Amino acid sequence: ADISEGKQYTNLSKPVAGAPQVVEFFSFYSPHCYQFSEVYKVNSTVEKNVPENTKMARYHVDFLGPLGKEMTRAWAVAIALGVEDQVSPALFKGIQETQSIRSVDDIRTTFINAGVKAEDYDAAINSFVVNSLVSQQQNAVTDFQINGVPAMVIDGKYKMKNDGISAKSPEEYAKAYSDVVNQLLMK
Amino acid sequence: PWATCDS
Repeated sequence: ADISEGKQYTNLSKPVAGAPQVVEFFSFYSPHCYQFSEVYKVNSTVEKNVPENTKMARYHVDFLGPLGKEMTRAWAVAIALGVEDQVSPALFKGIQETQSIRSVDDIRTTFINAGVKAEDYDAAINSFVVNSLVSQQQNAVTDFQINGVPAMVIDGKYKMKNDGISAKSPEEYAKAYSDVVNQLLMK
Repeated sequence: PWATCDS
């Protein structure tokens, strides 16, 4: 459909230079994030449909949950080990479904039950690389002015309006969502 | 439910 500012998206008031072409913001604590990415799979539909070589990012936010910032480091570990797809469902589950993730040791146990070697996790968790990823996330949440999640910003300049995409079903919504992004990408 | 987000 026609894309116009204020309808399917809004302009960032202070854009971010040298940002990835797509930046996703989420929290493992957020029921809406679970709903958006694990059930409806809107970010995954989007990731599948963008042009080849599109620079993508997915950042965790500190500001939800008692272990927000510990969970942001967990997500950095997941990125560093490249096991996002394996642990992401378990981390959502452990936070929201079973509430079995009570402490940082529980985060560690979660990675290990998702097949990550304890020794790799221990090497990674306070590594320079994981430290850099944590900084990367935290700074992104500031520079993109992210106050709520799920959120997606394109070209460091356009903020998606999730309540501005219309669909007769969630399945269409994700396709519809993916449709809007690619239009903002060619822009 | 895309209407609202968690802040």
